[PDB]
Amino acid sequence: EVMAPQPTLVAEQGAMKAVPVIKPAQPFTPAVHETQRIVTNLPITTAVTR
Amino acid sequence: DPRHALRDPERKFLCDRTLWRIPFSSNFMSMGSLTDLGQNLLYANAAHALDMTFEMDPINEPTLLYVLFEVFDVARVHQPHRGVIEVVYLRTPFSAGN
Amino acid sequence: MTFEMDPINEPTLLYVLFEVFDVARVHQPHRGVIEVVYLRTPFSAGNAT
Amino acid sequence: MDEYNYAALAPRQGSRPMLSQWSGIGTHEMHGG
Amino acid sequence: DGEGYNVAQSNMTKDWFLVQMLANYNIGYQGYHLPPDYKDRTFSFLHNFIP
Repeated sequence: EVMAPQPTLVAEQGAMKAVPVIKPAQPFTPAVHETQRIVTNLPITTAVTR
Repeated sequence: DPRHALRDPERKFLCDRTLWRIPFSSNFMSMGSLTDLGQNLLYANAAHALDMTFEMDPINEPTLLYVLFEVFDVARVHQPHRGVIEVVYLRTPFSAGN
Repeated sequence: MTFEMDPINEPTLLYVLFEVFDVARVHQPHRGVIEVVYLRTPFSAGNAT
Repeated sequence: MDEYNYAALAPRQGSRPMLSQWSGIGTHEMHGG
Repeated sequence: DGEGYNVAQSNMTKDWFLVQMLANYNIGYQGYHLPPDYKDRTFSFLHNFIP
């Protein structure tokens, strides 16, 4: 099962209304974040917001 | 003294080791590196040309102006694989290519 | 890859050139704006997303 | 909690490691004057 | 100078003193107090302005 696509982010700051923006960094928390394989075949674990 | 000989003031100032600053801000304040101007549509979406004119005290020996336009000179260094080093340079207001 | 060649006294430099696939695409959206992208597939100076 | 973050690397102050604030990384010094 | 835009007790004009203080320390609008020591460095304005 292929990982579901992640939405791209574009924020606003000042008059600039379409700045490309990466997802904000958050410290890993088991309650909020969980480790899910990107591809089920081979283990490449990564954090997701459940 | 009572035997004084008249009077004629002349004032002057002596500023050393200082670059005269004219920030490109609407209120001349320094409230961010990406200034108030140079970011709105008026000055960041159209073409414009400067016609700066300097009036200054005369000096007998030849001199030269040192107008340095403050820009955004940034570099980004990427090291993908054990000895590969790739760097991106971008100077915004005065383009310097890639 | 290594090369051995005949020896000559004056210092010389090797000029091996890798035949990359260099192509540029030119797109001009509207009225005096020109934007291009470059791709040198084997040896590229690329950028992130 | 020391398994979910680099807390053993930071010097301790008893039982609580002395980590920096999250918005501490990064710097910006720039002026023409 | 007849109208009197000379600032402080030197030859410089008020509109240039305001700009220089604003550019360097952001003082002009809310008074003209002396900037703190850490803000006034060698490559500054009031560190070298000698009337």
